[PDB]
This record gives sequence, C-alpha cells and structure tokens, in this order.
Amino acid sequence: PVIKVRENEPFDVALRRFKRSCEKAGVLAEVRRREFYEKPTTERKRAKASAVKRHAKKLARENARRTRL
Amino acid sequence: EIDYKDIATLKNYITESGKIVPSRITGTRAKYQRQLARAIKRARYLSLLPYTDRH
Amino acid sequence: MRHYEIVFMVHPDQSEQVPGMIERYTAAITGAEGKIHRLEDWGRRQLAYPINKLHKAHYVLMNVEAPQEVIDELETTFRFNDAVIRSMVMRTKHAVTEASPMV
Amino acid sequence: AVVKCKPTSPGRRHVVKVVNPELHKGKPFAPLLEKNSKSGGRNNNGRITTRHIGGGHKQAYRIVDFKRNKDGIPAVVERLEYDPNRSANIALVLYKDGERRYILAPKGLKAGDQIQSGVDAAIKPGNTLPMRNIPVGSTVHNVEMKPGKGGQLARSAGTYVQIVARDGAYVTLRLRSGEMRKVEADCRATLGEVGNAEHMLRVLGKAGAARWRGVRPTVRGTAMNPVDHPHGGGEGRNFGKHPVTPWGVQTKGKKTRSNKRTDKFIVRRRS
Amino acid sequence: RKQVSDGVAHIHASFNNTIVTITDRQGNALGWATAGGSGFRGSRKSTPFAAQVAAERCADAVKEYGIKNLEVMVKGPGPGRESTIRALNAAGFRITNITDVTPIPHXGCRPPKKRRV
Amino acid sequence: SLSTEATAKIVSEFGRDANDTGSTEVQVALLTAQINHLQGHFAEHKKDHHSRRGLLRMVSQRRKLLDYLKRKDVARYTQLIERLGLRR
RNA sequence: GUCUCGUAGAGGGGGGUAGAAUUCCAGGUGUAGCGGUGAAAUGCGUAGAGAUCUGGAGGAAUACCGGUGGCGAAGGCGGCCCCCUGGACGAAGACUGACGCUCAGGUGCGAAAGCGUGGGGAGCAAACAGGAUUAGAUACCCUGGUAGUCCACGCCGUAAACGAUGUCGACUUGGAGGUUGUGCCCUUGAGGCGUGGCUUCCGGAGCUAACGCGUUAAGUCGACCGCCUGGGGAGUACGGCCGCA
RNA sequence: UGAUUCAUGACUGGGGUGAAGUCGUAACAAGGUAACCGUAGGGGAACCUGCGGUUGGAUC
RNA sequence: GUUUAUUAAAAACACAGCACUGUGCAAACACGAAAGUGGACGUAUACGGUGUGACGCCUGCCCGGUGCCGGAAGGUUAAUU
Ligand SMILES: [Cu+]
Ligand SMILES: [K+]
Ligand SMILES: [K+]
Ligand SMILES: [K+]
Ligand SMILES: [K+]
Ligand SMILES: [K+]
Ligand SMILES: [K+]
Ligand SMILES: [K+]
Ligand SMILES: [K+]
Ligand SMILES: [K+]
Ligand SMILES: [K+]
Ligand SMILES: [K+]
Ligand SMILES: [K+]
Ligand SMILES: [K+]
Ligand SMILES: [K+]
Ligand SMILES: [K+]
Ligand SMILES: [K+]
Ligand SMILES: [K+]
Ligand SMILES: [K+]
Ligand SMILES: [K+]
Ligand SMILES: [K+]
Ligand SMILES: [K+]
Ligand SMILES: [K+]
Ligand SMILES: [K+]
Ligand SMILES: [K+]
Ligand SMILES: [K+]
Ligand SMILES: [K+]
Ligand SMILES: [K+]
Ligand SMILES: [K+]
Ligand SMILES: [K+]
Ligand SMILES: [K+]
Ligand SMILES: [K+]
Ligand SMILES: [K+]
Ligand SMILES: [K+]
Ligand SMILES: [Mg+2]
Ligand SMILES: [Mg+2]
Ligand SMILES: [Mg+2]
Ligand SMILES: [Mg+2]
Ligand SMILES: [Mg+2]
Ligand SMILES: [Mg+2]
Ligand SMILES: [Mg+2]
Ligand SMILES: [Mg+2]
Ligand SMILES: [Mg+2]
Ligand SMILES: [Mg+2]
Ligand SMILES: [Mg+2]
Ligand SMILES: [Mg+2]
Ligand SMILES: [Mg+2]
Ligand SMILES: [Mg+2]
Ligand SMILES: [Mg+2]
Ligand SMILES: [Mg+2]
Ligand SMILES: [Mg+2]
Ligand SMILES: [Mg+2]
Ligand SMILES: [Mg+2]
Ligand SMILES: [Mg+2]
Ligand SMILES: [Mg+2]
Ligand SMILES: [Mg+2]
Ligand SMILES: [Mg+2]
Ligand SMILES: [Mg+2]
Ligand SMILES: [Mg+2]
Ligand SMILES: [Mg+2]
Ligand SMILES: [Mg+2]
Ligand SMILES: [Mg+2]
Ligand SMILES: [Mg+2]
Ligand SMILES: [Mg+2]
Ligand SMILES: [Mg+2]
Ligand SMILES: [Mg+2]
Ligand SMILES: [Mg+2]
Ligand SMILES: [Mg+2]
Ligand SMILES: [Mg+2]
Ligand SMILES: [Mg+2]
Ligand SMILES: [Mg+2]
Ligand SMILES: [Mg+2]
Ligand SMILES: [Mg+2]
Ligand SMILES: [Mg+2]
Ligand SMILES: [Mg+2]
Ligand SMILES: [Mg+2]
Repeated sequence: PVIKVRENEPFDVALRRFKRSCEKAGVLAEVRRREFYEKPTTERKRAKASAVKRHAKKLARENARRTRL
Repeated sequence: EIDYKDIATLKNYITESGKIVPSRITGTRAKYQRQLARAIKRARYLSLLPYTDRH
Repeated sequence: MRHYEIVFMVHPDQSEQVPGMIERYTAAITGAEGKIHRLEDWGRRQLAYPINKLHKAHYVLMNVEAPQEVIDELETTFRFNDAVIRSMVMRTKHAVTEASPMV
Repeated sequence: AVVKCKPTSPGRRHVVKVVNPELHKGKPFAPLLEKNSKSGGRNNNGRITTRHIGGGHKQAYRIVDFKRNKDGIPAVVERLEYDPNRSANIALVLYKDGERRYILAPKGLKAGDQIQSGVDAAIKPGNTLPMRNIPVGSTVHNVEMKPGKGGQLARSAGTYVQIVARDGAYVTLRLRSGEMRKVEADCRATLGEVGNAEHMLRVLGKAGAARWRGVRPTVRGTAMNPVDHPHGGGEGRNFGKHPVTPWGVQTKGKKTRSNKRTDKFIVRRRS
Repeated sequence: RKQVSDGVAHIHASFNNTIVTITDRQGNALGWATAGGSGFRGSRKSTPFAAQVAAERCADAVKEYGIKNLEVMVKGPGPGRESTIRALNAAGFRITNITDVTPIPHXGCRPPKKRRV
Repeated sequence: SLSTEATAKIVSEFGRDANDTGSTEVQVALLTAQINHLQGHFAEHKKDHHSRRGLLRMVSQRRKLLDYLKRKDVARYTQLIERLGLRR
C-alpha cells in the first residue's frame, strides 16, 4: 500500500484512500493469522468448516427464497 | 499459451502490491490460472516482475 | 536432442562483452551438432528489484536444440562467469523461432 | 568401509576398522621415500619434552608435494596409497613430462583422474590455484598461509576450509576450528576436501592398538604423590583443588594464546 | 541543528504500544516519542489517544529542525495506526506520502504457540 | 522408460511381425528390458520407493506371463527364458 | 494385458537457485524507555536499549496463486529450474487369447514421537528456571530455555494410521456443481449438441434400532479374505518371536 | 544331568470387591485451558506439557 | 597387561571408550639465561592438559562461595610528571 498524496488532495481523502488500500491488501488479517502457529490439522479443519458453512448458507437461502412468512 | 516474457499480459493478473490475483476475481479458468502462476513466478525470478511493491 | 530456452543477464558494465559471449556460446552449441532457433539481445533493461545492488542488466535470450552435456557445460560457464549475474535454462516442448514479446 | 570385528576375543570385541580396497597393496614409490627415526618425545637435551610418546611401528617418510607449483603440466593419478605419517591418504601422480609426485588425496579422487595447478587450471577437485582465482564460497584444502610457502591448513583426513569473502589483497576463510582467518589471496589452495573422512569412525578397541601408534600411557595426576603433581596426594581418592597441568597452570578454560604479531589476521576466534 | 524540511515519520504500531520516530530521508533519527512514555501505562498505553499524544510529542521534539514535509511509514497492526497520522497532519506537517511497511514472511519462521486463555 | 525405437526393435525381434505387440514373448521381453534398464536407476536412488512399486509390478506381471506361457507351450517358454537369460 | 499418439497432475528420488521474514554480528543517527499482561512482575535499557538506516553470517519454511482444487496403495506430497523415474486418463485402431479375482502364512511400504552414529541449529519448544494467579498451582498466563524439530545412514512399526465403512465384479429412478480428456455443428465464443475418467452436495426406491446410506450404497447379488460373541479383570500376566532401548 | 507339572516361601507388583475416612476436581455444558488417539518428558493424585493426528467440538 | 628389585600383585596403576578444555602453526605446551630442540618434516578427523574408565540403561537440582570466561560506564590505584 503506497498512497502518494496528489496536489490539492485533502489529507482526509488521502487517509481514506490509504485505509481502503490497506483493507484491500488485507495486511491486518495476515498479521493476525501469523501471530501464533496453527497446526496443519487445525488449518484443514477451519477451511473445511468455512466451505461447509458457505454451502449450507447458500442452500438455506435458496430454500428460503421460495417461501412466505 | 501464457508466456513469462509477456509482461504486459501478466500485469493484468497481479495487484498493485504484486500479488497474484485470484481466478475467482479475474474470471480465469483453473487450468490457465495455474499456467499464469507459473509464468508470474518465472518472471519474478528473472526480475521482469517484482515480488513485492516495496521495490 | 532436446529444446532449451536460455535467458541470461549480464552486468551492465560488461555490456561490451555481450556479443563475444553470444558468439562463444552459439559456437559451443553448434560444435556439437546443435541448432540455434532464436537469438535476441534485449539490451539493458531496468530490473524490477535490485540484484547485487544493481538496478539494470543486459538481457540475452536464446532458443536452441543441444545435447544435455553441452547444456550442462554452458550452465557451468554461467555459474563461473562473474559477468553473468543470473541465468535460467528451461525445457521447451518444441523449437521456438517466432519473435518474443520483447522485440 | 567401516567394519566391526567379531568378538572372538575380548581384545577384538570393540575394534572397528576402516578398510579401503582401493589403496595400493604393494610397496611405496622408492625415490620419494626417506628414513625418519623416532624421538620418544625427547629433545636435544635428551629430556622428555612431550609426554606419552614412544615405541610403535617403524615408519618411512613419504615426500609429499604441499606446494603444488608445477604449473601448466597435467598429471594423472596412478594409484592411491596408505601413508603411515598422516591421517589422509596420498596419491601418486605422474606428470606429462615423466615426473612423479605424491599429493594429499582429495575426496573422490581415483586412479585415472587428471589434475593441474596454476592460475589457468580448471575449477575441479585436486586442482590447485591461487585463491585469487577460486570462486568465493568454494571448499578447498591444503591452504597456504604465505604465498609459495606450501600448504599448511586443512590437511587432516576429511578436513576443508571455506572461502567466505574476498576483499582487496586478502581472502577470509572459515577454518575447521570455526575460526575466521584472513590470508593473502595470492596463497594457493586445492579444490575439494581431504579424503578419508571415515578415519574418525575407527575404534582402536584395545590398549595395544594405541601402543602400535607410538602412544605411551597417561598417568592421572590425582593418582600420584604431591611431590609429583599438584593433584597428587590424599588418604583415599581426594582432590579439593582447581584442576591444573603438571606445571601448575589452570587446565579447564584458561586461555593460553598470546601472539600479538598474528592477532591482526584473526577476524573471529573459534569461540 | 541543520535544517531538513523533508522527513519520514516511522510509526511502529504494536498491540501493546506505539513508537513514533521522525528521521530524515536517509534514515537518521531526529527525535522520537512513545505512547508508553507519554504518561500512559497498562490498558491506557495501547489506545489511539496515547498514540496521538506520542505523535504530538514527537512533533514537538523535532520542532527545532524545521521539518515541513513528511512521508509516513506505518508498520504493525496496533490501534495507533491512524491517530498518529491524524495528529501528525494536525501538527502542521504536510503529509506527502503514506505507505504500509508491515513485514510479511513469504511462507518464514514458525510462530509462537497459541495461547490457551 | 523404454524409447519408441527400442520398443519397436524388441517387438520385431520377438514377435511374428511388427504388428505382433500382444504375444506373450514380446510382452515378457519388453518387461525384461524395462526391469534391466531400471536396475541402474534404483542403484542410484535407493529411497525411490514410489517408483520401485511400479518396478515390482513389472516383475509380478512378468512372472504371471511366464507361468502362463509355461503352462501353454513349454518349448516356447524354454526358448524365451534362454534367450532372455532368466533363471525361471 | 501389449503397442501407437496425446493430456493433466504438491506422485517419487537427486542437484541447484530466488525473494520475503526472524535471529545474531558490525557500524551511522538518536535518547529514555522497551517488552509483557486481565493487571503485573521477572527480563532488556544511560556500559546507550527500543526505534530507524547500511553491510555481513546462518538455518528453516516457501505469502499471494490456493480452490468440499490436484496427485499418490496407504502413510502422505506445495516457490522456481534441471536430471533420473513411477502411475492414471482419453481418441482411433492393431495385437495376445481367460493369461483372471481373492489371499492364511510370507514379504514390502508405513504420520508424529522416540533410539544409534556423524553433522547442523535461525525460529519454535517437552524437561528445566524464574515471575505471576491461587487456599495450594509440581498447571493454564509471562520472561527465558535444553533435547527435539533440520540433514545422512540405520532402527522402531505405532496413531480417532477414520469414510471408525476389506478387495474385485455385475445390476438398480433423479438434480445441481468441481476437475480433466475427447467427437460433431454453428452466426465463432464465458456458444450449442454429445461422449469418457476422477470428484462435492442433495435426494428417490430400497435398506436401517434409529441416526442416516442412497449408482463413489449402509440398495440387489456373486468370489475370496480379516474380524466379533455381556461389563470389569485386560490387549494385562506368563511363555514365544521381534527390538539397542 | 535336564524338562515339565503341582505345592509352598520372607518380601514385593498391580487387580477386584466393600466401605467410606483424607487430598484435591480430571471428565460430562465451550465442564470453566474443547475432548480424545499415538508417543515422549514431568508431577502426591486425578493429570500437565511438547509433537503430529481425529471430530466422536460449543460459539462463529 | 602394570606395580612397592628385598614382608603388600590387589579392589591399586594402565587400558579401549567418554567428556571438558587449551591450541590457527614461529601452535598451545615442554627442555633451555640464550641460540635452539622436542611437539612435527604433524596442521583442528591434529596436538597438549585434565577427569572418568569396556559395554548396557543413564547421568537430576544449585552459579550464593572459590576458580575460569566475558564486560569496561563508574570508584580506587604504580612508576612517571
Ligand atoms: Cu591505575
Ligand atoms: K555467475
Ligand atoms: K595413515
Ligand atoms: K590414566
Ligand atoms: K589426589
Ligand atoms: K590419593
Ligand atoms: K594414600
Ligand atoms: K512425471
Ligand atoms: K528450495
Ligand atoms: K495366492
Ligand atoms: K544429531
Ligand atoms: K535449533
Ligand atoms: K519461547
Ligand atoms: K535422503
Ligand atoms: K516406535
Ligand atoms: K477423517
Ligand atoms: K466431466
Ligand atoms: K465435455
Ligand atoms: K522389529
Ligand atoms: K538407546
Ligand atoms: K520341581
Ligand atoms: K515357585
Ligand atoms: K482437561
Ligand atoms: K469436550
Ligand atoms: K499427549
Ligand atoms: K508431593
Ligand atoms: K597377581
Ligand atoms: K599400582
Ligand atoms: K582434546
Ligand atoms: K554390555
Ligand atoms: K559390548
Ligand atoms: K556456585
Ligand atoms: K560462581
Ligand atoms: K581501572
Ligand atoms: Mg649435547
Ligand atoms: Mg598425552
Ligand atoms: Mg605419526
Ligand atoms: Mg586417556
Ligand atoms: Mg599412591
Ligand atoms: Mg605441590
Ligand atoms: Mg575419603
Ligand atoms: Mg570433601
Ligand atoms: Mg597452584
Ligand atoms: Mg507471546
Ligand atoms: Mg481460567
Ligand atoms: Mg508400461
Ligand atoms: Mg550461527
Ligand atoms: Mg511419465
Ligand atoms: Mg496376511
Ligand atoms: Mg520424526
Ligand atoms: Mg532419551
Ligand atoms: Mg536423532
Ligand atoms: Mg540453540
Ligand atoms: Mg513457555
Ligand atoms: Mg492398532
Ligand atoms: Mg491421516
Ligand atoms: Mg479401524
Ligand atoms: Mg485420487
Ligand atoms: Mg443422501
Ligand atoms: Mg448397518
Ligand atoms: Mg502387552
Ligand atoms: Mg478422559
Ligand atoms: Mg474440571
Ligand atoms: Mg481451571
Ligand atoms: Mg477441560
Ligand atoms: Mg497402546
Ligand atoms: Mg510441566
Ligand atoms: Mg617392568
Ligand atoms: Mg615386595
Ligand atoms: Mg609378594
Ligand atoms: Mg618449531
Ligand atoms: Mg623459541
Ligand atoms: Mg623442530
Ligand atoms: Mg577411576
Ligand atoms: Mg554470579
Ligand atoms: Mg576479568
């Protein structure tokens, strides 16, 4: 994330651009995940759980789009 | 076929920081995404592309 | 008899020796019944990142068909040549003669 | 090969031999032999000045070329040989002009190999060059300390030196001790490692095997009387004092190097 | 004592503290301040307000050099990532460049074990 | 591991013609050629267990083909093992 | 089952190399804190730390790509390059002619920890030490830290080594996806119509104590093997075999 | 002079049953540090810690 | 295996194996007012010193004392001036 403040650009706008670029790069999440060691079984379990949750939520949304409350 | 010398094409598949963009974002087929990753790594080694934007 | 693509980078201060190195390597390849499908001299280019504190290097690309013994000898020459700062030898499925995107 | 003896007698149970079926089985090359009689550790005052030396097998001295200054003329290894005078094996080499010499045998060297010395020699094991012409990072042995003086560093079986850096007229070396040492770049070195790396795996197995090598028994100072050694004395096994040499100097960590003349070449001590 | 007018503010924003160091363009430090040193300890030391106070103190410490323009290099995930930049802009410096320099291993060494709290 | 030329040479030498790639003698000769060729590879790479599994499959397949040939026509089996230098 | 052409793949063995980052060493700037926690203290720092810049040494692992993605008999395999090498799949043929399936005993492979000899050692970290917490705290938390984790060769032969589901073959409604081949057609591209391999989720009949399984069966059948026979004692004792332990 | 089998032996190892006395609270809920498997080291005790593995983990 | 020739042959000494430590070569170390010599025509897989004593399973806690190793900001301190 290298944000060069252009001429006549307000500092608040430059700061918001820098924040957006950092969020898009995802450096904070990377640091947080690298803070402590995750055992490979733990990493595999987490990835599988996330995939299962995504699929189940999509199926539930598909089912709920065809019903009335 | 993806060429590691085709820097102009390869630059479409890297971010501003130099990271390889996911195929789920670029709409690339998986078979070609693998070739893109290999070509980008070769270009990085030959210094035709940067590893990180802090160069 | 396999097909190889060779890219080597020369220290910019030794750019004047590049034609001599090219001639020597092509002669070494042709001596053992080898062919040169493609030969391009990209000149000096700016490096994406510094190498040995440098910022530019002289790039040479070749596409040849040579025996493994002479290819290994060429790699040894690259390793022990102080002017060559970085090289790369790759196998290719077929001979490549078309112009590269650099030219 | 490292071979364990079978325990057919108590003196053979623990013996481990290093058996090399490539060494010459016949006699050495006579023109490069000299007699070398034994000292018993005694100097020209006839006094013992190094303890624990005496006896052992008769040995002829082989003249070994440590200088490696016969430049530009190839040589072929004729055979490897046992040399009683050292841990490394030696190789008899024949030069193109018909001259024969002995060299330390590098790891991997075998009969029929070709070797060369000089500024234009190839970077191959057994070839000798000034370190100015050897790539940084290389492994070398039989390293000179002054140009033309002859090899003096990394000569024992399995040893080698690493060229870590080159600055101006000097190269920096990592020695086997761990010391980082500056040496003139015009000093020569031979590519590769000294052979016979398995030497350290042998096990003598019995007292006599040390006696065969000219080593006489060590007597512990605590086994003596006070008149004989600072450690001696005691009704029973007693000690009660800081360990010292027979001449009274602390012997468990006290440093004894004192050479201000050569201090300038030691980049970093071994520890 | 020599005028510079072109400096770089390095922000070291850790989870426990914020360190603000102003150097010239060659990396030579001119002054520094820290949230822990600006009268905050414990839970107060790791807040954005403490980081802002540290940034103000660093600006005061470098006031003599007459710095006009500042590049900014932020490193770390700490809460003082943006308050320091805001305080630096409010102190009168002209923020020319902002860059994230947080180190990321490309694999790297094995991290310490997870905490069981 | 066998090249096209070597495979074709074996087929011509052991089959009825160049199209006889399926005969037991040709198959056994091809397997023998591959096994002998890999002997050198496994002399250098003793820890290549994964490739050695494929080699042991060739050995077992050759054994089964040889037993079938011996059961069917003993004379052909004897000639083949003599030509290939196999103990059995 | 063999041959011919091609395809994808972290399949295996060997060697080389690249960039990021940590640690350590040296130097420049600079000055009173740093580090840590729930809060602290131990620890580090005016003998100049922490921070920032430059140069060097060294080991280990390969961000992004990356995916209920791929390969492998299982265990497992992830930067890039070369060398040696195993298997799978598809399209047209050609060839052999039941050469097949399963397998007691036998043999081989077999995560992590551990063992032997020789190396290596950055980071991490059993044991250990100190600081905390607590009634206590031989812990959880903090500051350190040794085997070990790494390499070569040999041993060990065990894991919730799991799909808690033996191998091989045949048969029996469907839907939506992933991945990898290949045929045909058109207006020629995120195109349409098929046809193979592997794979994820749902669900029909049927099955099941139920949960659930459901063409990758736990359905309907055949071939062969392994195994169970109430809980505890006990996968223990004794004996044998194997192992350095 | 061996083998095998029965009886017996100071002392010693763990096991079962009873009974509930002393010490803690390991497991069952996210059981208050998810549990469990193999292995290794440590500890009055249940156990704790490292390394890999499983879901037969709650919340998200 | 060795030992108190002449009252002690042993459980003592040595020993292969193990560890700590010194030693970069004009080595450490030793004999020597010194020149030199041994170490060694060896070169860290080498050489000295010290303890332990085949092999097997192992080798726990303490650095306050004494020693050794490192540090050098401060206090004190010799000849000299
Ligand atoms: Cu003084
Ligand atoms: K080079
Ligand atoms: K010898
Ligand atoms: K002794
Ligand atoms: K004594
Ligand atoms: K005594
Ligand atoms: K006595
Ligand atoms: K392959
Ligand atoms: K690598
Ligand atoms: K059978
Ligand atoms: K080791
Ligand atoms: K380590
Ligand atoms: K730690
Ligand atoms: K290996
Ligand atoms: K085991
Ligand atoms: K599983
Ligand atoms: K398909
Ligand atoms: K298709
Ligand atoms: K065994
Ligand atoms: K053991
Ligand atoms: K009896
Ligand atoms: K009895
Ligand atoms: K527990
Ligand atoms: K639980
Ligand atoms: K455990
Ligand atoms: K106790
Ligand atoms: K006696
Ligand atoms: K004695
Ligand atoms: K020693
Ligand atoms: K024993
Ligand atoms: K023994
Ligand atoms: K003490
Ligand atoms: K002490
Ligand atoms: K002083
Ligand atoms: Mg005299
Ligand atoms: Mg001695
Ligand atoms: Mg000798
Ligand atoms: Mg001894
Ligand atoms: Mg006595
Ligand atoms: Mg005395
Ligand atoms: Mg006593
Ligand atoms: Mg006493
Ligand atoms: Mg004394
Ligand atoms: Mg921590
Ligand atoms: Mg708690
Ligand atoms: Mg085949
Ligand atoms: Mg180191
Ligand atoms: Mg293949
Ligand atoms: Mg069986
Ligand atoms: Mg292991
Ligand atoms: Mg142990
Ligand atoms: Mg080990
Ligand atoms: Mg360490
Ligand atoms: Mg800890
Ligand atoms: Mg089991
Ligand atoms: Mg598993
Ligand atoms: Mg099971
Ligand atoms: Mg598969
Ligand atoms: Mg279902
Ligand atoms: Mg059932
Ligand atoms: Mg048992
Ligand atoms: Mg339990
Ligand atoms: Mg509890
Ligand atoms: Mg608790
Ligand atoms: Mg619990
Ligand atoms: Mg068990
Ligand atoms: Mg513990
Ligand atoms: Mg005598
Ligand atoms: Mg007597
Ligand atoms: Mg007597
Ligand atoms: Mg001398
Ligand atoms: Mg002298
Ligand atoms: Mg002398
Ligand atoms: Mg003793
Ligand atoms: Mg102390
Ligand atoms: Mg001192």
